[PDB]
Amino acid sequence: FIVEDDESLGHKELKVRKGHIAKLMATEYQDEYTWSSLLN
Amino acid sequence: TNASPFIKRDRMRRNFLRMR
Repeated sequence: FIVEDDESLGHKELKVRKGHIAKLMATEYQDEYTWSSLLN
Repeated sequence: TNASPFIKRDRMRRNFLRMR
């Protein structure tokens, strides 16, 4: 998991957020993100 | 505390259906 040091919200944070993993959940239960489509 | 011994998934899928 990548981390940017700087943050407008402050201290230090990993870049990935709740919306991305929500989209991953939606694509899994679709039955258009992939692992590669997160990588790009 | 809740301490999360167990977790739910589709209830949250539904919560994001209302959120989006």
